[PDB]
Amino acid sequence: GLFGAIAGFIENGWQGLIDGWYGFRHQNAEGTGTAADLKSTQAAIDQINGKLNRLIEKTNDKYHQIEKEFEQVEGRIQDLEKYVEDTKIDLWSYNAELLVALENQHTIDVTDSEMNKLFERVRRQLRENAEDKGNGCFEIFHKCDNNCIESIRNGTYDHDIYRDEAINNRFQ
Amino acid sequence: GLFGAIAGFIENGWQGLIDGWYGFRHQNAEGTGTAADLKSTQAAIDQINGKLNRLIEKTNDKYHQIEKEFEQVEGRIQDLEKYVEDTKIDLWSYNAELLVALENQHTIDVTDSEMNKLFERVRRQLRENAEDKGNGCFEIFHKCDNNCIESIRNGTYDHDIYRDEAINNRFQ
Amino acid sequence: GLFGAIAGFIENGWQGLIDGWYGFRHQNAEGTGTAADLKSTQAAIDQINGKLNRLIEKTNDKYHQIEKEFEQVEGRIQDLEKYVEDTKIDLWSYNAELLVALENQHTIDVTDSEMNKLFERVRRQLRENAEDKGNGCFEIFHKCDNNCIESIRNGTYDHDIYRDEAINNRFQ
Amino acid sequence: GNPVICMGHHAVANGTMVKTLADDQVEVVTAQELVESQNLPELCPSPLRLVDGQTCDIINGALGSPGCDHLNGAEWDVFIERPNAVDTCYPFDVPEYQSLRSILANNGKFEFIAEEFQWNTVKQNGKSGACKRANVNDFFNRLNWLVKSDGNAYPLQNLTKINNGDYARLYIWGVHHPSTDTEQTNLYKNNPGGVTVSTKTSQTSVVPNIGSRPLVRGQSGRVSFYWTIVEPGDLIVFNTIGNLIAPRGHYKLNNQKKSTILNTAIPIGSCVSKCHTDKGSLSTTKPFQNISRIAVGDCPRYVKQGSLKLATGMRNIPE
Amino acid sequence: GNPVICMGHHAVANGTMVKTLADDQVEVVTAQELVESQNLPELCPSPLRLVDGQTCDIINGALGSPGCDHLNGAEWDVFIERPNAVDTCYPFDVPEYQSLRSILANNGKFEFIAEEFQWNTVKQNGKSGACKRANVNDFFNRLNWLVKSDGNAYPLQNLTKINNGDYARLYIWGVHHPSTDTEQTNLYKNNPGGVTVSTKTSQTSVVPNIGSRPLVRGQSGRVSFYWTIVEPGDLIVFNTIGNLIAPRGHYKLNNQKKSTILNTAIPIGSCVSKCHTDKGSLSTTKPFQNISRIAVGDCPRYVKQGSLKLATGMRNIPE
Amino acid sequence: GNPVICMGHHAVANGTMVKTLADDQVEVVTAQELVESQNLPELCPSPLRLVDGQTCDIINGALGSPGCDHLNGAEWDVFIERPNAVDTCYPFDVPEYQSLRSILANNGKFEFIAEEFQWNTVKQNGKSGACKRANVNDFFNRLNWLVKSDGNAYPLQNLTKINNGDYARLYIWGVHHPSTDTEQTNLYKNNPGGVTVSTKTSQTSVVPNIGSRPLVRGQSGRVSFYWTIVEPGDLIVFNTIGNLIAPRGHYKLNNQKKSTILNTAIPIGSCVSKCHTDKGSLSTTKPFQNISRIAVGDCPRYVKQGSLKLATGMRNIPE
Ligand SMILES: *[C@@H]1O[C@H](CO)[C@@H](O)[C@H](O)[C@H]1NC(C)=O
Ligand SMILES: *[C@@H]1O[C@H](CO)[C@@H](O)[C@H](O)[C@H]1NC(C)=O
Ligand SMILES: *[C@@H]1O[C@H](CO)[C@@H](O)[C@H](O)[C@H]1NC(C)=O
Ligand SMILES: *[C@@H]1O[C@H](CO)[C@@H](O)[C@H](O)[C@H]1NC(C)=O
Ligand SMILES: *[C@@H]1O[C@H](CO)[C@@H](O)[C@H](O)[C@H]1NC(C)=O
Ligand SMILES: *[C@@H]1O[C@H](CO)[C@@H](O)[C@H](O)[C@H]1NC(C)=O
Repeated sequence: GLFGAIAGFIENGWQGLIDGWYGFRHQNAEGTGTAADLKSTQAAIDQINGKLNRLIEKTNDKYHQIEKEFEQVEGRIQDLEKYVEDTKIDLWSYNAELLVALENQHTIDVTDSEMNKLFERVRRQLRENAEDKGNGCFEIFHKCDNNCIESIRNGTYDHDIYRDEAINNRFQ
Repeated sequence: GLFGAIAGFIENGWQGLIDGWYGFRHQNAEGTGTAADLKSTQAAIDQINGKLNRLIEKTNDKYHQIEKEFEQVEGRIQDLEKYVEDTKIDLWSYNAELLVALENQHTIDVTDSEMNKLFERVRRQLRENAEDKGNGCFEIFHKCDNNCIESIRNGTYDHDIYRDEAINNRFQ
Repeated sequence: GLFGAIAGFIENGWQGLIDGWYGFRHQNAEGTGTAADLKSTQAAIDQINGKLNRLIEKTNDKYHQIEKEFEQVEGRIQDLEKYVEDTKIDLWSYNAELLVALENQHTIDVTDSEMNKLFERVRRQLRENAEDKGNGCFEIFHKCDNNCIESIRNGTYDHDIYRDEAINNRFQ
Repeated sequence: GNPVICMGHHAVANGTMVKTLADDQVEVVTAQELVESQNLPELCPSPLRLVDGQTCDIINGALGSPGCDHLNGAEWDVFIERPNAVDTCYPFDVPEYQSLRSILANNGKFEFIAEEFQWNTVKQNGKSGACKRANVNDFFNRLNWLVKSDGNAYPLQNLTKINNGDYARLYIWGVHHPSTDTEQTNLYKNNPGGVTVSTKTSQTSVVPNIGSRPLVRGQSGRVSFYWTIVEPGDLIVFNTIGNLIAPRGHYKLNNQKKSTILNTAIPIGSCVSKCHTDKGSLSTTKPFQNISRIAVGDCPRYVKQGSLKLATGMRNIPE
Repeated sequence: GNPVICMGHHAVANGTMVKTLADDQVEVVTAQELVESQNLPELCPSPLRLVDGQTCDIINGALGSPGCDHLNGAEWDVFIERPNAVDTCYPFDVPEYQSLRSILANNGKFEFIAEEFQWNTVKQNGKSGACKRANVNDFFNRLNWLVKSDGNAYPLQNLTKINNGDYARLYIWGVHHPSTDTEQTNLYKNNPGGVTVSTKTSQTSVVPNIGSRPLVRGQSGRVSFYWTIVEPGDLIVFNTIGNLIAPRGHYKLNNQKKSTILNTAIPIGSCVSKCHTDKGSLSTTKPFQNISRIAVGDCPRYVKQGSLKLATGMRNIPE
Repeated sequence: GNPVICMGHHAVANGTMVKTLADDQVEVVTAQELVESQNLPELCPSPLRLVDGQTCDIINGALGSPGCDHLNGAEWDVFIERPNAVDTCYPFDVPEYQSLRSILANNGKFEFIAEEFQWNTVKQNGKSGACKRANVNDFFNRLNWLVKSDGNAYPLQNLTKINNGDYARLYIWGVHHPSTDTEQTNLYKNNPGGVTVSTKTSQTSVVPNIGSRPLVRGQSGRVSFYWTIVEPGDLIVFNTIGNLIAPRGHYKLNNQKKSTILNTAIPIGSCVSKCHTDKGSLSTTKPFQNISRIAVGDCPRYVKQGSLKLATGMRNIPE
């Protein structure tokens, strides 16, 4: 990936995350938990479906064409017919080979990007109340119960509530 | 977009910004203002015109070809002429469809990227004197008059000048 | 580049860096030095090699085809043969032209990305002990001898060791 | 300063390898196959209209050879021609065979319009042992074998058919090549024969070629078939001093010709599909297929690759 | 700690929808159409050199039929052939019509070099009522109708033209097919006739075909035209015992053949364009066009799509 | 707060320009050329099997003209045909020349299977001064010139060859065109001649064409060559009343035909390469080449561009 999140500072994925593509894993005084993130997951999924719809799209509806199998050689005209078809096939086979390669490279960069967006979203939520540990995890410098954690996950976390506590813990 | 700035943490665009693609919108003690950033705007424009020039480029200069319209069926040779042309058209139509799709996806990612670059530039200018509010806006923790603001926009802002004031406001 | 590192906040490259693609340049009380980063360089190299392998890959193994050179005009059938070959050449020339352009645009974005990843890696190692100067350089707010510098480059740097010293220097 | 929150992504035990620009084997969580490599063992008779020629290929179908009566009046999107089709009549060839087969196949119907030809003096309805119908000597039922009268006369034939219909007409006719000078005179009196068929702007002239050909169904002679298309506002003139295998009428040509032919031994079934190959119909949505370059209908594009996997998920890094 | 600075981008009230890999409809600020879907109602005579055949197609132009005199000496990049062109001479056909038409069109000029053929005994300059010029019976002015002498003689013709010029020569010649044996003898004495035209390495031999064709301009006979190309250092030999429609010389062939033909009813105007379709010229910079697959000159590539919008701005998110 | 650590990348003094989507000229540290624009001045005889025709083109090789004896039994992947090849025998043409040339070249070997034809009464092994072998009148050594007996007799020929081998047979045969009626009678008694060669499902009939052709090696006559393919389980019948140039046997056809022909004057050398153009072999790994559209073997794809540089490094920003 271009952003270096998936297979990057995120060391690995979570096989236990079975209701989402991205999510939260926390540890506080009350315990530990894992919860999927809906917006990030949906964003990745929608863009992958867009590819699927555009790809599995158009007809190629052909009927009367040319002969493509021959019992015996005839010469000039058969040579051209054979050459025309072989030419067609190589070009389209190339198109297919390149297309899938392009889509996949883009698909991986998109998913890697969406991971990074989620981390950055939470980073901005926490302000001066937390520090990046480097492995996609934030050390939270105030007491944060399950209600507090959920407020981060659902985007209602108010950093000003804990800022004094957090700054004091960070720098003393 | 891959960076999540446009249609991301920037909630929407500015219809009042009619002289640039990117810019600054501020509020201080003296009032409010909007001003375009020329460097970010130009960077986007150059890369987009670059696509246009490479695209609207090469001749396809053809004269004596083959017959492509027929009154009545003749059989083998006409079938091949018809098949050759139909094959050609599908291939080029595919190329056109894919090309536009590739360019557009890239154009959006570039413009989103250029937005992100501008925000990151200003972020680095401000150092410890400001905080990311989460919406592409920085809270500036010192008095910042119109001359101060312009120094940020034109890149002459010196963070050391306000550092003591700013740190004191941030953490007390 | 999409990340704005190479030909961006990194003003220029290092002609003295001859044993790597990316690396470290430092200044402390003991002096100055330049050292290559192995992981970042290798990451860039491997992905470029992947392109090379996939590109310089497949045969196109053709024998009996069609006549492509003609002494004198014959009419209909020769017209078709000439048209078929000319059509083929233009499509493949298009494919080649686009392929190289796509690869190169991607190659530049990958390398620019790998540059940014390295900067972000070191940023996360340093935590609250350093500040981004804006030019790809970190101001380190504690004494950092050659052993300290190496611990940063090889990833064994422990921020907690210098944190008290660093915070005190930063904000007083 | 003690609680921690981590951002991450999902993973599975075992993912799927895909190709990118930079890597021939990348593991992603999920992937989707874009190449169709499975076919049905039968041809789907819906929603396209298929016509099974069975023991008759499309050329003998048009000529009306013994065993081809079931093709009368047939209309098709795709004519199914069988590899084991066999000749059941007088030995023949078609100078531009593939072209005639193309026209008949593309036209997409066997609508024959009978016409009265007022031939002069000559006997009509000649038959042959090489073309038996229920143990009785017969012939192509779309063709009319003209021979000399009992009075040993074969006068110059000079007949005209004018087309003031609203459709183009396809006349199929032939020229007979006897084995010997004796057979020539015994059949057509005159020696040599000769045929000229013409419209306002086109013509075909054929001189018979006498000689021994290999024995096929007891005959050393051959019939060479030709065709003439007569547009509305045009007319056709038949001219003969011997050896003409005359038409009994013409086939109707559709103005728009949308049909084709598919040669295969695959049987017609009861499935539904709009894509047919010579290996059988496909029932797939994938954009590509590697089954056969010969494909008719609403089909995936033929490629050489046996497999091409599209990533539908992120990179899989488990644990 | 109170001031705020915000980073943002522009937007408009109403943007343009474009396609990407992942979305069929994305709103961007500005976009550019890449498919040209408009044509001019006329053909531009500049900067390409156009020649209007008017009532003459390129074949009758080459034969020199009545009404084609205006094409004498003409040079063209693109020969403009009209759908309403009509035959004004003796009824004819061309065995390889499209091949001859291609050669003439591709060659790009009508430079005729008259030559004196020393025909023996036979009468020259035969004319016909099917090919009148100002109420006088005439003929193709590039062709020479040989008939028997007043002494009822048509001796074997045996003539040679050697090519030691620095250009290849195009000889156009024909064979006459009489309606009856009477017409055959009345014209050429001998029966049958016969023509053999040959170079050092190539030849064409034709035997006349006597029979009734449809009446066209009062004639049941037909002329079939052929051609022979004679390279420098080669020579051509005409051999005849009857029915030859002899050439009066040859056309010059350019070494490099860069021209072509465009069949259309669209009138020539006063505009400037280097791209011509059968629907009219194009004046555009767009890389694609959906107007016609038939396009000559410096043209956009033909595509099926009516529209393909290239994004030239960022995503539009207004307010 | 004083030490500083900087992150950066390498650069060189002078980099290489490449194209992207947005820029025709971007300087990168390293690049790799993808278009091969250099060829070897010779053809590599390994690992492909090359056969040099030298003074014989592939057609005269098959007929067995003087000077072609070295091609006997030859097997090739690529037949090398020389531009300066010259005719050394009786003047001939091949109505479907390129088609016969294609078949011979594609088949990939000259394996002739000699056969005894029991011709009746007629003299065999006719020779000619136009086809001299060491100052002695000769002929194509694969062909057999039949002429009338000393008793001035040329009876109808009627011979059959049945094929129950496990390979398809290629019979090459011809028809002679005399210059005059005298030459016709002097050679074949009968006038006119005639040839009919036929299988179970196909046939070819030729009537000789008498007339003066240009003098080639002292001859005004011509031989027109034809061919007949006979599948296993089929048979061939030769029928003649004059002018037949009979075969002395047949060539073996490979079931699988994998070979081709390359016309070039470039000499065969000692290098190793699996890619050959008419300009010489290529020894390269680049995916593309601009040397020639004519390329045989394992070759880069031909493109118009003279150069296409693939970036193999980051952008070069020195100092
Ligand atoms: C018969 O031929 C004569 C000329 O030989 C012609 O005038 C007449 O129109 C022809 N009749 C038909 C019915 O074709
Ligand atoms: C198509 O691909 C399958 C595997 O996906 C392979 O087994 C099959 O042989 C292929 N068909 C061909 C090569 O005709
Ligand atoms: C006439 O024919 C004779 C042989 O029949 C030939 O020798 C002579 O060259 C011919 N003359 C011309 C002018 O072609
Ligand atoms: C070309 O596209 C236009 C719309 O851009 C459409 O109206 C027109 O019918 C198209 N021409 C065709 C399909 O021939
Ligand atoms: C000779 O011809 C007769 C009929 O004319 C035929 O029955 C016989 O089979 C022929 N012989 C050969 C050897 O082809
Ligand atoms: C191929 O490209 C080279 C430069 O890369 C050029 O010099 C040469 O003329 C080209 N060959 C052609 C155009 O046939």
